[PDB]
Amino acid sequence: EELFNALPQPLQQLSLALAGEIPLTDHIFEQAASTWHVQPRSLTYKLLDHIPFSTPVVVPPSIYHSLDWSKCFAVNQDRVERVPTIDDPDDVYVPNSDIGPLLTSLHTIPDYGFLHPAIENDATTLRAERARCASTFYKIASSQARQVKLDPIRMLGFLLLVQARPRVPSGLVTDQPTRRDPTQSPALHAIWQVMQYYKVAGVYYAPALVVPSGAIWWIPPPGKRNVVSVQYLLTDLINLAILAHMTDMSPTLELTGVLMYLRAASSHSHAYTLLQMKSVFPALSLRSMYRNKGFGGKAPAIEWTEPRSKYKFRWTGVTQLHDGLRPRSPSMDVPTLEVLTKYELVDIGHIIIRERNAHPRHNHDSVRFVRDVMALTSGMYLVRQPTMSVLREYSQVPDIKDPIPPSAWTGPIGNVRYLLPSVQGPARHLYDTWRAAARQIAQDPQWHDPLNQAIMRAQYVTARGGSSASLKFALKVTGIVLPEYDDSKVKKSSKIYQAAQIARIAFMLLIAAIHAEVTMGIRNQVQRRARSIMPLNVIQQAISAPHTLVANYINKHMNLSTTSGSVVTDKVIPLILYASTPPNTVVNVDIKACDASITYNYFLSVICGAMHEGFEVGNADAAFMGVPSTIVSDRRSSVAPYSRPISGLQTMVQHLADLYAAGFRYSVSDAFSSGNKFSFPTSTFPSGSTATSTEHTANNSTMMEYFLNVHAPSHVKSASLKRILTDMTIQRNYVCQGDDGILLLPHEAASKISADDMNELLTCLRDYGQLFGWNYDIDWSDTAEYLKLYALMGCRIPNTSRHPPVGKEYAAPQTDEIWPSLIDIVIGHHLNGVTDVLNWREWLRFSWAFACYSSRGGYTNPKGQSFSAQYPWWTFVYLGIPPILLPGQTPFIHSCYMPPGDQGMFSILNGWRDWLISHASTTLPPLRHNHPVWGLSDVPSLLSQFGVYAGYHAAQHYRRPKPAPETASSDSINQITSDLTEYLFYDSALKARVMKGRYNWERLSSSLSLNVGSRVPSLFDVPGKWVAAGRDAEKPPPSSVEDMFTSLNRCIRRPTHSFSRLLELYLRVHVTLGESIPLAIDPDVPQVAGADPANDDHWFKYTCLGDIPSATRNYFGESLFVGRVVSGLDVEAVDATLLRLKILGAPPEAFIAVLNGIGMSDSEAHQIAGRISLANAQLVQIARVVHLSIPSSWMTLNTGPYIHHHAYDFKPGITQPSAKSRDKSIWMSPILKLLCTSYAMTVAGPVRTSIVTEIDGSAAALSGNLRVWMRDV
Amino acid sequence: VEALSTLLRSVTPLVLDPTVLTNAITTISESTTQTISPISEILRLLQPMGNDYAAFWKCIASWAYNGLVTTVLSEDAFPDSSQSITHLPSMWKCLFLTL
Amino acid sequence: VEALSTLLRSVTPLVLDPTVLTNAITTISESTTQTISPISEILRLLQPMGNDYAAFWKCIASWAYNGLVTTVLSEDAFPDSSQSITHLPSMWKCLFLTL
Amino acid sequence: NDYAAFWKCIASWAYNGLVTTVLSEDAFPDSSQSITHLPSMWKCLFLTL
Amino acid sequence: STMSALSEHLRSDHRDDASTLLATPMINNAIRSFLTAWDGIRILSPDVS
Amino acid sequence: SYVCNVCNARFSTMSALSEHLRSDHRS
Amino acid sequence: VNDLTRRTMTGVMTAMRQVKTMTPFYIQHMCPTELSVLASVTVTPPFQV
Amino acid sequence: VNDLTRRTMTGVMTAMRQVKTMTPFYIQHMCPTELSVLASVTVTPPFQV
Amino acid sequence: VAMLCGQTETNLIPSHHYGKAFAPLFASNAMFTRNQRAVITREAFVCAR
RNA sequence: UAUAUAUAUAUAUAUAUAUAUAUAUAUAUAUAUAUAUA
Ligand SMILES: [Zn+2]
Repeated sequence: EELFNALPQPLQQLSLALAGEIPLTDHIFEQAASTWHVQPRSLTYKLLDHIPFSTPVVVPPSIYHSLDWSKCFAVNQDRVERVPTIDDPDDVYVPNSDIGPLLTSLHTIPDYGFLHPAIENDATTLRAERARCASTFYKIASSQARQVKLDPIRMLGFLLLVQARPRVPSGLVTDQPTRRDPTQSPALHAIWQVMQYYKVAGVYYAPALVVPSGAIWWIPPPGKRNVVSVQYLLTDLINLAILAHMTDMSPTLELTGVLMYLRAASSHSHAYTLLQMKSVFPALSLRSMYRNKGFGGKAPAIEWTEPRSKYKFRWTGVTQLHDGLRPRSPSMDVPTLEVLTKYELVDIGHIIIRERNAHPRHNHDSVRFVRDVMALTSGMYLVRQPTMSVLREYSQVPDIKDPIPPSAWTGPIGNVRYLLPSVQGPARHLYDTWRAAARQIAQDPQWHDPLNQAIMRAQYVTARGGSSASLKFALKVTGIVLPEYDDSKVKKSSKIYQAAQIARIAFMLLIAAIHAEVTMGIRNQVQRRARSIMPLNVIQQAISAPHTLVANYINKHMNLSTTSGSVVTDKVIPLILYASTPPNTVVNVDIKACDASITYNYFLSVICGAMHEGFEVGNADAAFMGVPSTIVSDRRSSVAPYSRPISGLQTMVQHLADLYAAGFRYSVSDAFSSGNKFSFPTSTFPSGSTATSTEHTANNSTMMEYFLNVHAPSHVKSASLKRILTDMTIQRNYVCQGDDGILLLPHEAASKISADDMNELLTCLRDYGQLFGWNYDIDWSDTAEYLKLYALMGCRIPNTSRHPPVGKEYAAPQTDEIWPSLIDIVIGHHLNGVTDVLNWREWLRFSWAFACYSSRGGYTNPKGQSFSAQYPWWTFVYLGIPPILLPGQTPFIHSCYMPPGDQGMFSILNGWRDWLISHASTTLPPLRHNHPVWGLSDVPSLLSQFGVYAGYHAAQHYRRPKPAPETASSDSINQITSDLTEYLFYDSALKARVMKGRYNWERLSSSLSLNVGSRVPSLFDVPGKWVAAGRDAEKPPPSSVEDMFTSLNRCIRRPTHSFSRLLELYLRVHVTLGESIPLAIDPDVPQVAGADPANDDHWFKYTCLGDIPSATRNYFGESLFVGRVVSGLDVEAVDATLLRLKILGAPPEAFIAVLNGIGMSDSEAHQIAGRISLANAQLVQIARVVHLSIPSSWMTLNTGPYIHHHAYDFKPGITQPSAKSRDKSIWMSPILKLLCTSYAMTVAGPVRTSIVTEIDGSAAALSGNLRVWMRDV
Repeated sequence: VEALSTLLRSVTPLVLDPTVLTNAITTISESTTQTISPISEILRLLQPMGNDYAAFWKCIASWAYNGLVTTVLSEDAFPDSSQSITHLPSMWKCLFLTL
Repeated sequence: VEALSTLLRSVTPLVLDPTVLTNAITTISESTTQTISPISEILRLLQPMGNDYAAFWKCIASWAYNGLVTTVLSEDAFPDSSQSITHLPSMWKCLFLTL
Repeated sequence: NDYAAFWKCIASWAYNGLVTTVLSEDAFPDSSQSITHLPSMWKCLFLTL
Repeated sequence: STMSALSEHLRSDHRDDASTLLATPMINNAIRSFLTAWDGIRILSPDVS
Repeated sequence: SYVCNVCNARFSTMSALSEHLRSDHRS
Repeated sequence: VNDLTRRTMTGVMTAMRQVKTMTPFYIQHMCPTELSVLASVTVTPPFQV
Repeated sequence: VNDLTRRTMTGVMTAMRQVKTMTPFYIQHMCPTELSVLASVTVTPPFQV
Repeated sequence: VAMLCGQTETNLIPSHHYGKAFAPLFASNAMFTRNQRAVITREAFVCAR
């Protein structure tokens, strides 16, 4: 491969290491990283010359047809709009224009350019129209290019490097070498052809270059001109090329994707063109697979347990597939082909359909094909001008087909109107439901509990926030002089900052401020319009409390919130799998825009009236959250009007209804556009975070229930449909979360419902939603779409396109981040490639290349010095990336499921133990006195020679700079503290409780001499945590950066030869692997697409353990003792301390002090303390006391039973008696089991039984040291 | 019922405090080598919901209007009919219902 | 046989759930100072070859065609003849056979 | 607010032997159903009236 | 000379050894056990046309 | 296409590879 | 049931039987007075059967 | 067999005998009906001895 | 496991449940085709002999 | 040379899918004729 010869020497070495030829070393690790940072990026394109492509792809010159930008922008009413070219009002995206004329030249790199300083000045100072339009166009065009985790060229360099040389085979019988090869990929050939336009003297000038402040462009010569779309096309091509290789797809499918992108790029508005024909691929493949005759195969047999509210499922065998079970819904070929005819891409459909017809039976190949084809959709984070986005989304109002007549209301109650009893229909149903819930909320001593009140107030504060300026204005307007703490370096717009200002003020004085402006933000998306973030101010968030509370009660006490408890997201996995099984018919539904359709004229007025009436049952004089009862005029009786008191809850409703009727008033201040901030109101619900899911899920459930039980039976025609539609209820037939929803039909007896009845049913539902202005957007394709998860016949399909390898969202014109953060990006990037099942061997190779580039970085003072550093590669091992090849071992023996942290280290060393010991003896002189785990052979020196300690400690170092304090600012720190504590401790009982607990605790901890300095979670530190978070949200000063680099280097250079005490002790255990465990399911049945004999290790791991989490006796430790806690503190810290105390045998008052330290009253403290026992605790619950946790990668596997009865901590016939844990086994055995299973999961291949065989020291010695360490911390 | 209950709780010398009960329960000695500790099972029940036992006052208030409304034991607070007497949580539930 | 079994399994009101048995098992108290736990053994033995639980319907269907085919206990399930009654895993297998 | 059925029945009285009003077949409770199924019970009540 | 040649030798020659310094023969052995279990599955649950 | 590392047998479909792999490779 | 646990269970039940609670006295002697007084205060007089 | 384990074994066996399963009733009363009906449905009539 | 883990709905009425279950299975002439084939088989057999 | 296994090609048979042609039925559009109304 001449390309391998083209690489420079260090990169050739790195490629050899990645191929598994040689063990990786820090030396070559640096040489590769360094040289990448010094050579120009264009050379990566230069590498493409040495690929003899043989693919049938032609790049039409139609691409280079820049449409003039001047006609794509205009300003009216002093705002820069997009003025769409086509008559479609949605063409509001970046056009296809030549950016060239707007460029100057840089002094550093003369070839590339940036915006004219003249243009931006005139747009800023003169507000000149054309200047502003040019600026806006330049800003957004640059931003669209910036939507990548790093420069795409670097990723392309990674792909070439790994693909430059075939990987060496391992000894495994399932290690199939790659079937795909270069010179056959249409993507790379396409990149070659298109890039031929950008060379002048064989130099291959990149069309653009991304920088921290955005992206720069190259000035074209007089002959040529660069269209911004080309850059986007390159990114899509590179992303597709990487994905195709990792997914190992046929070149034909990649060919179709290339043609797909080219056609989109040829026309104007590359983004808009792609967006229009988005769903073509899933419709062609996923929605229509088995609509033929030769159907068959094996399918999972999943059963839903009787208490369906618990969402518990059981795998109970397999089911043979046959024609009677084949999908009933019509295919999707006709509409898709009709759409494709518009863009004359019918060939793509013909190719896809013909290829699809080669999979008549459901098996691994079929789903693998589906996974690959669905991976063809564009992975670009689309971005448009926020001004257009806000103008296009919130300009919608629902259309009600039968409005509530005005005569249907009673007389006013000051603001609200009650609903007349004579009114029926869905509105009546909605009214009663909310009213009933309001009644239940009304009398509930759960509130007025001071602890619960603390939870609600604390829930309102986060590091982020907004609308602070509106807050300061509104209160200053009403004569309220708020405090300030600027010297305490914390952002004013933080929700924390405004909360501190409010602490002292009597609440009712603030009531006028709730009718104030709210700022807004935008977050871009991959396959849809960008999302919206609308953070209310703290006061508004407080007022809306009743709305949330009632919604919560509706959810938690009707359909159990339809999984909106979100305890572990994986509970939806078995649900959709069950929903997609052949015996069941499922329908996917979701509100078209629930945020935009909920409104006051129809919905909120009804809810407000119901809540206000529902609160009538209760003491009319009972203040709630500092809101006192007031007098309101009642005008229900025209003959006898009067005024009566109303409780604080009702007063809240009175104002809340007023606000909703007035409509939200937003203020847009987009930065990408130029000087165009303004404010306009809308009825669109905020819906900026999970706090909105409760309301929409409640209304979603309510309307669905009424439709099923009342509207549909009264209106449908088919008698058979009526027969099956009856005996159906939401609690066992429907789930939802926000707009999203799933509806599944009762099992038709050995049969399926007529599509005719389905059409009748679906039609009526659409009309039902049309009544009150909900577009239901339903579909029926015998698949499962819920929370962006896809299941087909009980097999999960990872939609990889939603996690593009290169793409990353950036919501601001500047990246605003520092170099070390890139490491965390790499770690998160790699995990997705594990969550989604890719070719695990090749994905690992690519990951290391990414890591190598990220391993190095530098910084420069605003005026002064530069700084630099880089990590030894062992860091990434500690961070959770398996090594490819260790010295003395064979490559590719470590599975991706290897746990991060100490566990991964221990497992690696445990396997590597014997070779290290023997090799150290030959190579080095013995150490001077005996070692606990090692002999005299002195492996630690060898590890230092490998730089293991350097990497091990380097990964421990922090990666974000720290802000500095000040003393007059500390007066503000105290002022900030005092007020935060004041806001937290509204009453006095909590303060007395915490103070008593803290005083007793330190007294006990010192006098009993457990230890001193134990940072125990307590409420007094919660404000401190808030303050630190608030100060951290600020951009750090350069001095902090310099401290980081210096500290990091010193930590790297310091010669240390010891791990943490825990890892040192963990090495004392010897673990061995026996035979394979009995299988969970039939290996024939596919469960996750791509986890097949080709991708062996995933296929092994899933097959052995089974995917369905089925903790019938374990419950994965979710039964934490402290169900109710305040924000800021960590439950996982609290229970760990409690168990640690219990193991240490502390006296009960120690528990009492600790519990009282977090607000628990003495009585409940005793009650809680009594529950603490080593028996009822779960394996993971107790094992976490020493930070032994379950890796996130395991959350999709049924590891419970294995850990329970497959990891033998003491097998009688194998273990040495020295390792017998004896009585301490009650808390020793879980630790050993966790270590054992971690090692077993580390190695590749099938899961084997794990057995402790020996502890070098006695088990007693191990337990004693552990108790010491537990007492120390 | 709500009004009367509030009045009752407003004026009463009785104070509900479970500290002595738990103190008298947790002092019972038992082996730590067993796999089930019924003490934990008990204390997992009797969970103080923090409402200061509204049910008790609610039951008392209901008596004044028994001719209009009746208080019933919640269905969920029953032992499942599928269980055996040896299933300890079921037995404790039945005990509480009897009391 | 397969046709009848699948057809039969569609219409029946009976549902199988291993969980109820496991709860009855695990609720048994035991000491932690013993070298062998019968609980773990029987649980390990109790899980079928795969998580199949389909043989039951296969037995029912066979009765309608006993003239054609006869169900027979799987040979591999028999306890090894060389063992003795004190070997607990062998003992459990014998119990399952007679059931 | 139509009540066509009520007037239809009254009108049919004058033309029995030419047109006969009958209770809707699907208004009956399902034969397999049991008395304990309340929605069926209501159907029977309305059917009787 | 190459890791490939070494790996092939390990798979071929030391196919049944149990030395701790070698990993791959054990994993291959485990895979063989895995297959035997797979036979036990379908032997009492075959596939019909 | 797909291939077995022990005998170099080559297969068009993965199902054929699986059945072969499981059944054909075991003084 | 292992007797040790059985011994424990009868123990805790015994402890409950021995707690010197005040409630039973309050029910028999003091609560009726509170009801008798409050019956003249609530906006709705008692309604019993 | 140590009696502690021996006590455990008879305990767990007792637990199994006490489970209120539904299957025995279904076999005696309901399964025959299902067979009797399905006998008229399968493409091949029953063949017994 | 099947013997010991059998359970059903709390208040099942078998006659009702089977009523719904068997409804779609007797909607067509499926059972009669085999009768017709049997007759033709009879005639063919006799003539051939 | 022969046997066995694997791969590829060609021929023949059977099944499934798609396309094209012809016939028949149904729907929609357009033209022409006839009737009726304006
Ligand atoms: Zn082979």
